[PDB]
Amino acid sequence: VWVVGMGIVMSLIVLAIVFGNVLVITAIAKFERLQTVTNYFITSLACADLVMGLAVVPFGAAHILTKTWTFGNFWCEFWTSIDVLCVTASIETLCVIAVDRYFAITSPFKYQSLLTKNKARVIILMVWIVLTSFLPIQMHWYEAINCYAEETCCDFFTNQAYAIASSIVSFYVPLVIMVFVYSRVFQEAKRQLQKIDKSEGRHKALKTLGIIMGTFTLCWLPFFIVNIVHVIQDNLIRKEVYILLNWIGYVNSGFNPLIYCDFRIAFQEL
Amino acid sequence: RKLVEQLKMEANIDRIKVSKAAADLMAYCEAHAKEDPLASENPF
Amino acid sequence: LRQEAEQLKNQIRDARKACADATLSQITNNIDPVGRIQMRTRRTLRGHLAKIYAMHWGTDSRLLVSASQDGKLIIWDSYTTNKVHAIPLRSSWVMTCAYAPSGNYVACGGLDNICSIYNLKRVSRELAGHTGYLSCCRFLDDNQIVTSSGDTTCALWDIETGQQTTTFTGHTGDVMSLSLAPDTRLFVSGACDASAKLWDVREGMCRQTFTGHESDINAICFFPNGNAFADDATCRLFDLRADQELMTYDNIICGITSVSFSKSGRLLLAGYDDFNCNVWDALKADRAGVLAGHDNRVSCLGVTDDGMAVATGSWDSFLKIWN
Amino acid sequence: QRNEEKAQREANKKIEKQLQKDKQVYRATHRLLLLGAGESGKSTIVKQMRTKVQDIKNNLKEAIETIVAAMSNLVNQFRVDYILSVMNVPPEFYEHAKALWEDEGVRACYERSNEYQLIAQYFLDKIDVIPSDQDLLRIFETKFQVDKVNFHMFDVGDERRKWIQCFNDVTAIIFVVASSSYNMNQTNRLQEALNLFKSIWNNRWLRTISVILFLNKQDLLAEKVLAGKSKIEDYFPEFARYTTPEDATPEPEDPRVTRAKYFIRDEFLRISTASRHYCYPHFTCAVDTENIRRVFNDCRDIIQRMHLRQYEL
Ligand SMILES: CN[C@@H]1CCc2c(ccc(O)c2O)[C@H]1O
Repeated sequence: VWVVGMGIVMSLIVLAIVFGNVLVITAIAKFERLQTVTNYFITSLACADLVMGLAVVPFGAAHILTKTWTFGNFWCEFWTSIDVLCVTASIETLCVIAVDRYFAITSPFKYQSLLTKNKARVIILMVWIVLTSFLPIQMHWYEAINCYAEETCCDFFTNQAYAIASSIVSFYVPLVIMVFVYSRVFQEAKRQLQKIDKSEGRHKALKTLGIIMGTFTLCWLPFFIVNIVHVIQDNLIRKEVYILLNWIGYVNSGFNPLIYCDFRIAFQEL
Repeated sequence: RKLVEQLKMEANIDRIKVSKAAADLMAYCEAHAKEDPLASENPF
Repeated sequence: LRQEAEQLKNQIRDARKACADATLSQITNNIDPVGRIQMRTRRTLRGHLAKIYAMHWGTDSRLLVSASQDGKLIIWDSYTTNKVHAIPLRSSWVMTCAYAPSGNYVACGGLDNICSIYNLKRVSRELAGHTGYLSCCRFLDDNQIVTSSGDTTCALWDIETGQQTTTFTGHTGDVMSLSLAPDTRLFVSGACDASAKLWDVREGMCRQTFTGHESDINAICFFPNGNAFADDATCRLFDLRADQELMTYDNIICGITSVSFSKSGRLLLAGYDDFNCNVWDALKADRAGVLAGHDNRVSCLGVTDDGMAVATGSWDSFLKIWN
Repeated sequence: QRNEEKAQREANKKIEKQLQKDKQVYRATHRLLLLGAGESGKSTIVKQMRTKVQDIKNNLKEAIETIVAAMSNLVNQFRVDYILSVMNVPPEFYEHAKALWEDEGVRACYERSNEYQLIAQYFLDKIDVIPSDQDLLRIFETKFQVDKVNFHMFDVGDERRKWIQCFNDVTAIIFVVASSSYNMNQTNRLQEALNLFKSIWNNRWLRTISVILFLNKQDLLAEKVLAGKSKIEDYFPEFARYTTPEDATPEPEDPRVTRAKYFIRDEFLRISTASRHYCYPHFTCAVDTENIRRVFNDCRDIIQRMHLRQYEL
């Protein structure tokens, strides 16, 4: 009955994934932190995590636990598209807050100039729009054709060409942007710290940046590496290793993100 | 120098009873207490 | 020399002490408690991009006026939350504002040591006789508006002539707030010298100058009956008929920001820099309840003539008009 | 009838549109308060950063005569009486004042002027020589926006200093202090300035505001240092124990003057780093025209030093 315990653990994970973003969203709505571009972006990322945990996580958990998929394929493809969109939104917001912070540091005389409520809305809307999840529903681009045809199974056996471009546009460019921006931020902070050290007498920031970089790194890199590997190399990757690792790791990312996310007063207010 | 003048001016006052003033203030608060907003006609 | 002045001060203190017949708390004992009344923000006058340092009601009990920390002056309709007029101030800093009962003009002070009266129906006139920032204003008449300045010298103006009709001086410290009685025959002023003197309308002589408070007296307001008024947390109350401290007003450690009584006088709406105004019983001398809607320190409060509700202008750019 | 509601809605929409238009500039502008010590040369920094000239000369000469009259209070006889009697102002007096300035009493008063108050001896000689080039140079708001950023300087210029408590959103508070005026009345002017800086830094309202303390008249301080008439040790006893700092960047240059300047800066920096607010010191003279550039670099080093502290690395 070890499957029962595994399912209990998965249920706890789902509940945590819901709460870790629901609390932040509720605090952002009730308090006056709104209208700030950073706060708005954090709230948007929390909303993306909440949607992902509410929709994708439980259906995938049911799929893992009970072998049969008791529902139909018309909504199953919708589930796949929703999961793709949620993962893309989480990564995109994690990159967007990085870009906002990088511009704030690198040009404070234009930091408040560039950001605006309309600008924040446009950026969030563009991030959410950036299609990559609607195409598989329509184009059906999402060799084991029976699972794509039958009703019991739901196995993700898609185009090798689609997978590479999708993974690239979803994670690789966000990875490069985040790494470059945060390295620039670290260099600027180090320069400011040395300038302060020019005072005679009288680096935690390194760890502070490293925590938030490493969370995304160690939560996202292996899944996409394995995705690219299986798109290229067919017989190398087992199914169980792919599933366990991919699903759970990326999904845990949303909770880790809420934690990474002033808020203490709002959190203590409730 | 003018402080002496101010003190002399403040010297002559017809001080009222503290108890009487307190009672008068209590009665004044009692009389006006009926129409003290602090829902039908309230603008809100 | 100064020994005569010291003797006069001692005689005044002795007369005031012996004037104490009984404690106010004795009367308060029989007074039934007001009860925990929790105000609600039935409206939210928001949309003003600054630390609003001014909050004055209108005599019509419909419109309120607030002054920016950047120079924008906006009049607000509490019923519709629609800003009727927004006249920017020539001086960037405005330290106080006031609404004339006639409503034809709205008073707006500033830190430019010049008071300017704006015409609701442009600047009608400019007053600059006093020295230092305009501490506070309250238009007594359609032509007589009382100013207040950091020069420890409050003055009366004739709006049409634009010159100081009279003069008041004598306070050691800078005066920071003034309030006028409904009888319009007297007013009070709180100064940095931890003292309050009730000047006469025309004579210019302190009727009963009291100095009970310890730190600087930030604000003072008249009782509705007009026979009494009220940086340390304590906000004492004084009865002009007896010139004593009516009641001393414990865990609070913040600074007093503004004072305003209620129509019945029972409620003494007191707002602090602790972001939460504390409403205390004026007779029972007890703390009934509090309200808190904003984030920054409260700047000023007030009560409508009709007494329907109250306003709370803070530095957080949100004027949550509690009901 | 709903016409009243429609009209009020239209008016509110127009007002909100105007406010939204103004908010961009309102947030864009950076404001600085130039709280400077009295007679510390705050005008000189303002003049460099940015009919009455003759009136100023008469005002200064009368003030110089007022100092001369005050010089009598401390410690051509008819000529001195002519100016002193005509000191208040709503040819002959001009010449009498010129002669009194030429009189040895004026030289003695200028030599012993630490207790005395003056605006000015260079102009006094110039007034005796007498507008001339740089003679006038030797809430006054300022709007001098750099080509990159919008910079507006606010002047306040009040023992209680509630004017300070009024302001809480300035980007930085300029604290001009004249280092030379340390021999110059129970407590020395430098000590009073240090007390003012302590009060400003340890201000409950001004918790999150930095101060860019430009030690003005550093050339005058070095010149007074060159002579040994009043050692800093006599005024500041801790100076004798003090030695040269480990880090030093002398211009081109006097080890004694270098020690003095670094001591003054360290004395300010101790109270600065007691307790956030970051103090950016400088050594400036009137001729130095890079004041605006230094202020710009400091300001760019404020927000960057602020955002990183604003819940970040
Ligand atoms: C079964 N879980 C899916 C499978 C494929 C996939 C995921 C996430 C982002 C993508 O771009 C994908 O192609 C995973 O969440």
